[PDB]
Amino acid sequence: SRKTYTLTDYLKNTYRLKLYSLRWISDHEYLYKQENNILVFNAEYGNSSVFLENSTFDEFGHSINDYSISPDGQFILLEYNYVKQWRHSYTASYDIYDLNKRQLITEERIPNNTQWVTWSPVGHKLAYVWNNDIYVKIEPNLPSYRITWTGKEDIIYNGITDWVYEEEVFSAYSALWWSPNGTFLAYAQFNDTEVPLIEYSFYSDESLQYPKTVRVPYPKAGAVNPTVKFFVVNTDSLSSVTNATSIQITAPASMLIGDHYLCDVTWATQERISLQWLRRIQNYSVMDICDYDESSGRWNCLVARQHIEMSTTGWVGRFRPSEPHFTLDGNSFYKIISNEEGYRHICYFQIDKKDCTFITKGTWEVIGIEALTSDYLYYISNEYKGMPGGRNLYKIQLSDYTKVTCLSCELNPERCQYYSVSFSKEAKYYQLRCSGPGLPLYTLHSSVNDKGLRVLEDNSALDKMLQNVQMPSKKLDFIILNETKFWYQMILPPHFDKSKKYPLLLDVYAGPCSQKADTVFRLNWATYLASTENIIVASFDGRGSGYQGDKIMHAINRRLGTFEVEDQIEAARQFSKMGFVDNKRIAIWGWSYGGYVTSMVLGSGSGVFKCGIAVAPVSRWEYYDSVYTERYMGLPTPEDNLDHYRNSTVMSRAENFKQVEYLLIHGTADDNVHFQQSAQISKALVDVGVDFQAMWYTDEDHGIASSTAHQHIYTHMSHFIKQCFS
Amino acid sequence: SRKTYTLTDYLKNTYRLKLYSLRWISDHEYLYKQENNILVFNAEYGNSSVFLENSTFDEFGHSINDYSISPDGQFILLEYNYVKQWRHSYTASYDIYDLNKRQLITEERIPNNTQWVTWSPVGHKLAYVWNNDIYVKIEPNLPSYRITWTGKEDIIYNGITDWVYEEEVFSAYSALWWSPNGTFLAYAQFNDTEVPLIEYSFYSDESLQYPKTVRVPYPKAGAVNPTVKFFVVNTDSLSSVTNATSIQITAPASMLIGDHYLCDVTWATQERISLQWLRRIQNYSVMDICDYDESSGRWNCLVARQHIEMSTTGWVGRFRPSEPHFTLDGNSFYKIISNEEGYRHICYFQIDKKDCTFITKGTWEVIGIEALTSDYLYYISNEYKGMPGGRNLYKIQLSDYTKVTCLSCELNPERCQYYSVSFSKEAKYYQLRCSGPGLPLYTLHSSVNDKGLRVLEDNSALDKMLQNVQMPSKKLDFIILNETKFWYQMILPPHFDKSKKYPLLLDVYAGPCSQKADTVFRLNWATYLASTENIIVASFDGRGSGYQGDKIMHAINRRLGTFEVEDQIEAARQFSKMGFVDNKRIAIWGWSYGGYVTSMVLGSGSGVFKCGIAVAPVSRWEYYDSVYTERYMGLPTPEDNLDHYRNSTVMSRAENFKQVEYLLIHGTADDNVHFQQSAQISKALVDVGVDFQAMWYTDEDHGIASSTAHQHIYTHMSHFIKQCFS
Ligand SMILES: CS(=O)(=O)c1cccc(-c2cc(N3C[C@H](c4cc(F)c(F)cc4F)[C@@H](N)C3)ncn2)c1
Repeated sequence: SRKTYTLTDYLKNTYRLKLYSLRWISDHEYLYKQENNILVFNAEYGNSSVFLENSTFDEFGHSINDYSISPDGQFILLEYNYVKQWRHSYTASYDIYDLNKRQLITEERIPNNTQWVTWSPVGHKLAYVWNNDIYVKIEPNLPSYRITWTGKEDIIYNGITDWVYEEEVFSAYSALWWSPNGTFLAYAQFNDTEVPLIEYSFYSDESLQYPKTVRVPYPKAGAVNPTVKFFVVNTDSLSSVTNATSIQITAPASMLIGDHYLCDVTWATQERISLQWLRRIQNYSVMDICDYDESSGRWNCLVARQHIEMSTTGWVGRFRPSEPHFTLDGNSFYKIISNEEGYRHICYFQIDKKDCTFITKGTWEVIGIEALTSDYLYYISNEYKGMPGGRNLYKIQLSDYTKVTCLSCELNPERCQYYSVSFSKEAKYYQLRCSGPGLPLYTLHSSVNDKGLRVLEDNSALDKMLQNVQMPSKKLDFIILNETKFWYQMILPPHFDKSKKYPLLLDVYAGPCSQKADTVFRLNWATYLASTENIIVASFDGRGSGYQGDKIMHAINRRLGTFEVEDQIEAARQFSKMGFVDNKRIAIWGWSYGGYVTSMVLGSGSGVFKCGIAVAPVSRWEYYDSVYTERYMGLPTPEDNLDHYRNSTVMSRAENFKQVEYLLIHGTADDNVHFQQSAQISKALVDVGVDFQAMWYTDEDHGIASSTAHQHIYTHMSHFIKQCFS
Repeated sequence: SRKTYTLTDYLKNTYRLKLYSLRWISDHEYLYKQENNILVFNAEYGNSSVFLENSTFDEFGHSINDYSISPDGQFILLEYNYVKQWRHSYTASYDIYDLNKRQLITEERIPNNTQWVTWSPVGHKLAYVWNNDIYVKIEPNLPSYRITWTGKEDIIYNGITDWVYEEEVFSAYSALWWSPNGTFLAYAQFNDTEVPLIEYSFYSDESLQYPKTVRVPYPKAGAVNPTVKFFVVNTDSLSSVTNATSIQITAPASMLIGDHYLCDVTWATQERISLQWLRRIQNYSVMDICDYDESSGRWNCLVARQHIEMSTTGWVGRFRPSEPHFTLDGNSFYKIISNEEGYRHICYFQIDKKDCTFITKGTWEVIGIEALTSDYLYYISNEYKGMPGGRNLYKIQLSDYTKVTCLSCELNPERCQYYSVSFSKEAKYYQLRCSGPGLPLYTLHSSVNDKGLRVLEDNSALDKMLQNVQMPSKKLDFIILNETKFWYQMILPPHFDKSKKYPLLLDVYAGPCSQKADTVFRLNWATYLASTENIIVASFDGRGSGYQGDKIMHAINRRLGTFEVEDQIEAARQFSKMGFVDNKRIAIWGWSYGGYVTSMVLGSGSGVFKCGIAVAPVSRWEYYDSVYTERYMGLPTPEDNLDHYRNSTVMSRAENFKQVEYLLIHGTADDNVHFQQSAQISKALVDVGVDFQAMWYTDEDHGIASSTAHQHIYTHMSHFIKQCFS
């Protein structure tokens, strides 16, 4: 029969997945951008209109990579001159377009090299960060109001996060939060003054005669962390002659006693904001609820209104404490916390009451709270069919927790077992996004009766195309390690024959709270390996995995590099015993945390694996950042966990690599997992006389995602795997 | 028959070459160190005595890596705490041992971290450099005299060379020169104030949490060069309260007009010193002869006594203008210069006469002047048998240039065709060092009649050992490219059969004035490749090669990366046509300049080569240092030679690498050929979609010579070559 899914198909993206990215602008309408122009859709009937023609900016004179329409509908923020920084951060130039007078605003424009910009929640106010300082614009064409003056490159950050906060706690560059109606603008300030710098070379274009040395404040495990402060400013009480006044919100006392972090800020009402703080020993977190004092101007956070969230088995939250969802009056809220049984479920709080009431329970977990009406609470969980790798939308009646309704489970159980959702402003309508096991399916629904309004995108075009190619299949199942079940998935070659013995590749990540076994549909390298090369690509979620309760997730607490790598070995051991696996050809590969695990496995001396590839792996935890490492490892001091820090390195296992074929890959400009980590691995291997393969990627970071580097690394890795298996 | 010469033999040095390193202390005696103690030998009779027992320093409390006996015989300088810097530079601790009172001097000792130390030519005076300043010690136990105060790390160097002067012009760290009887101490001062810095990471031991950034003043092609000044101080006119007075010798005017270098300093007499200066455009050099003015204290360099040495076909000298050899009265001198025919021969000068008289001539070259008596001039050349890859000692009668006698040619023409020599103080005796084609042979001779006194070392032990192993053979011959003959050598596998077709590896260097085809005996990687793997390892000396006249050497003037790489291709092309070469398996490899050539060849699109290895290659000349690059390339400016600078890069040929298997290797701590050079090569290959192999060596420099890295790189390269050939 026809052709298979080739490497070129993957690298050249011959089989494209269609999406349906919409942006709700009201409770009844959403904007649906296209290649050319933006349309506005009526959710109820489905009729649309052109919001603005593609031609509108034919002669803008700049390539626009992104737009942003004020909640007003009145203005359009045009982003261009994009220059990526870290995972989320970047700088760009901005122009505002008046949709009213259809004129491009040319006076008092936003400066170039702006670090961040955001419209207020309602009007058309603007808040942006430039040169590490915050600026507010009440009107697009009016002069800016400077809010901060302490901004200082690599030292003081106002309104934006520093390297570690961007990557580890906020997953964003932005560090500013508008109040609901736009009156107040809250923000955090980070001080990196004494944070050590990581320095590495950047070669740039061939014409650069001397390499440049990049240096960024980066706190490695146990090093000096950046400090943080929080402020709130009334954007309605600013002159044009008076330097704005930011009111600081400090403490709590339980946090100030030592190193700590700001891990969450969520507005409750127009005059109430909630803040969550975490101790450097991410065992203990505290939430403060603060109110604006009218005839005083300051903010007060009544103790008694603060809630403590701690863990005795591990750290707090999956990656960081969950965000609260306040009721209309801000007098109560719902937030996901760990059960007394170790499972994450929704707990209901009264802002001034210590104990909360769990509204959901069971041996499954709530992934997230998606919407909250006065009537219901909508959330996504993996309860359905008891499979932790599945996701479905559910709604629970606030009047009776007994009444929970699954809104996605039965829509199409064969094709859809993994959903994400997007609600309109007042949750009157919602879009469901099915991403597997079948082809992605996007639909619209109305909340009143949960009626399906219509299909938005069903990827029928991709479907027709794929029936002419021998596609691999996916098996999602579990095995049983002493009492507990652990899930795994296998990308099976077309025409799988359980009678035959196939070579197997263990695709691994295995970081804390990770999940590599799910019902998501994917077209990746594994697809090619199975379809064209007839290689089985498996993934296993062992100890340390997430979404299955803390007994499993917290198993590797203070013990990274132990049970999670061991279970990976044990899984392969069980796979090679299912009958369709050639135990003479079992390989393993991983990126990031998976690179670390891959390396630890290859250096375990288990003998189970013939070869393996590690891409940008961590080699010893003292080299990785403080916020992430310490969360699971504690401090690298003899009084705390130094011994295990020293026992879990890859280099200490160098000798065992004599029994395997290892390929080490790393980008030279990796600001996240520093090239240093692989430099130390290679050195320990050389010092022990172990031969291996290596490949550096000049000027590529942790993603090694530039077009050319991407195709090149996957091509290099394909040759390596085939050589090992053929 | 028995075994072959294996990789392990090479890496573990199972077959050791014996040497006979002696150190003349007089015109009749020499010191011959041993593993344990130092002996003193009488050259005439051969009888010896113990100069000092090994036990002498049993409880010194430090490992002594080197000794240095004052020309006095009175003191012994003990060097320990050695810490290597660049190719020649390093720091160490020193202790002086009084051989008279057999006591270790403990007062006013030389400081630790001393950069350089040297005894005066006769007495026991000491001159050392510490913290970039010069210090003189008239007596080992007496306080030091500070000579300079401008010393400043990475900025001002007194008595020592900066990075580029150490590597490119003086081939030494030392930048100070004692006068004949020790009265005067001359020295150079280097200013790196505005020299750009090369910065790169050094990872150090696993325990280093943050990598360190190394920065060294390094002028890349066309950048700002360091400036130099010269001084002479009378070490007999120093108090202990008065700051010493250094008399500066400036100019010449023809040099001061622009950028220039100090390329040689040679004392003529007790009160006369010669200096050679070179313009940044190393086309023109000027020699100054300066005399000490008694009743004035300063030094005067009479114009009329200065000699200009320039070249119209290329640069001056092989690497730098040759050194002069003055007659007893310092009124005349002999120095090697290029012929009117382009061949380097000895020219005789009268210090105050413009034109010199050539005392030797012919289509061969004088390699170096080894000794000068009032009677004869001893020199080494490649005249014998007309083979430029051979070396022999000759003596020419100063009274009649017609009388030239070869002193080594016939000693043992079968085993010895490559000699080096070592004369006693007054050239009364000399040791000959035969290094090929047979096993190294060391002998002693007396100059009066050139009588052979006795054999010092004949490597008979190694000889007995090697007759039990299938050793490869070496073929030295030449081919003819349009009128001119170009030499090559081939390491042939044991039992070579011209009827069989062997795979061939082109071992290449090819830099300007290089020679890879000679009669030297070697036990290296090539030995293993031929003996055990039956691979022919050839080397070719094409355009640009040295020791054959300027028509050949200067052929690549201002044109690096052209004829020298082309001829390498042409050679392989002719080798694959000799009948015993499998043209389907021809590879090429090189280090340093040879890495550059290897890369240029592999990217030439010739198709002649299947695979190739480049170790620490230069990729584009603007990345290499000024002194070396500019000597052959001129300046990288549109007014000079920028176009060719841009036309001779490796990356510009990236596309052509699709036809070959390439292995790129480079040490991350390469202070000479910066990792940057390979980083840019890999990047251009990735951008073009070319797959290749790579290997970085963490913390290794240009030599990748640490024990573990050395074994590892040659092991990695052996696998690569075998895979390409098998
Ligand atoms: C006889 S002498 O007159 O004492 C005298 C003096 C002063 C220098 C010399 C000399 C210098 C030399 N080199 C080669 C070298 C080099 C070239 C490359 F292309 C590289 F990629 C890396 C390199 F290290 C460069 N760094 C200097 N090779 C031989 N002889 C010889």
